[PDB]
Amino acid sequence: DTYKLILNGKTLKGETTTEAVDAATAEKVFKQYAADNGVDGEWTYDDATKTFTVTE
Repeated sequence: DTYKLILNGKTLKGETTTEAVDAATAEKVFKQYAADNGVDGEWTYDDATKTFTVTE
């Protein structure tokens, strides 16, 4: 299924999607995506919308 990441960093902001079999797999692309762009913050997830949010 399609999972989405709401990114709210200091220098980078936006939204990205990915295809994953479950939430766990989607978190571990999205929580590499954060690392990739030097984004370190607090995380939330919404199973109903399959949406991750990372905020710096």
